[PDB]
Amino acid sequence: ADCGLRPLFEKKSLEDKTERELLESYI
Amino acid sequence: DFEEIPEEYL
Amino acid sequence: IVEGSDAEIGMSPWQVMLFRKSPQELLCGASLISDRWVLTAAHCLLYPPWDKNFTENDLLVRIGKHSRTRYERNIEKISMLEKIYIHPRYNWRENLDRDIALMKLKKPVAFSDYIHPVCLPDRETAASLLQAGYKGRVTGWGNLKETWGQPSVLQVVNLPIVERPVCKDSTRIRITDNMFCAGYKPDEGKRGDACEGDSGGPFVMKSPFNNRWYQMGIVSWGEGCDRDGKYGFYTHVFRLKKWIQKVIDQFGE
Ligand SMILES: *P(=O)(O)[C@@H](CCCOC)NC(=O)[C@@H]1CCCN1C(=O)[C@H](NC(=O)OCc1ccccc1)C(c1ccccc1)c1ccccc1
Repeated sequence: ADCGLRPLFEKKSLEDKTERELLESYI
Repeated sequence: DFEEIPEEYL
Repeated sequence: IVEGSDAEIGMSPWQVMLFRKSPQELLCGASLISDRWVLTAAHCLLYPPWDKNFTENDLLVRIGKHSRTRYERNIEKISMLEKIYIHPRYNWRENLDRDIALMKLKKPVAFSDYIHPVCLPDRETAASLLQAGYKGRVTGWGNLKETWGQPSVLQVVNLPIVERPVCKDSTRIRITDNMFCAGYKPDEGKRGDACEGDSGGPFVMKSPFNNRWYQMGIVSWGEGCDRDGKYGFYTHVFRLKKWIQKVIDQFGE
């Protein structure tokens, strides 16, 4: 529903320190 | 090593 | 988790600790998939070779935690189990095929900044993200080393999914389609693995299409921790989703 959207990160549009590593590996 | 938890849960 | 890092606060709000009531200790990881259902590895609850066979009353679920050992007053929520459900074709005798279980909570847990459910993948999610080289994230309070320490706080490590032939060639265990393996190769110069006590926790990925986190795997097994040329193996959540669906619509929220 709201699954998978973190209150302290996606909900406030803040990124955590290593999620960019994941997104750089996707393609 | 684990801190005591309230007895309501045990 | 070997060679990871301390989680940030609220980084993995679906993280659940399975906690043994007596003796008081960490039993495994787990994840929050709704306000009344928790996902884990079957072998956290049932594993005859080790004389493990927990009933509902033997454990508690601790949600919203960060510190491993401290009682995080006003942050964590401690929940009792209503009923445990193990996959009926879980193979504990040989290779932990279908290593998956659900636990229904006695009461709904309230969501907060620290407590929030992860998504479960649909077929397209799995097809697009479960590819060799794509990285997922594993989290847990398990051992920091194969043999020694223990962490103060939740640990995190990002690891790439490994080609199926490379997984198979690393092990003597029979690998099935219900499993996938992840970790760096020796030549890659990066390290990291799950270790004892991390089982049951989640391997998650963040879809670049909808910006949501999905739980693609469950920490299941590995030959030691962070050994060169070995890889961790995870239950493939999408392959077991029909079973998940069936128990939740027959019994749950
Ligand atoms: P979980 O209970 O935290 C998790 C540990 C994964 C992290 O890496 C160890 N799962 C396991 O420990 C499962 C539960 C049954 C044993 N099993 C294993 O993963 C076996 N691993 C093994 O014995 O490694 C030695 C070890 C492990 C941890 C710490 C120190 C030493 C695994 C296996 C055994 C033997 C050869 C290859 C693999 C296994 C897999 C499937 C069925 C049985 C045993």
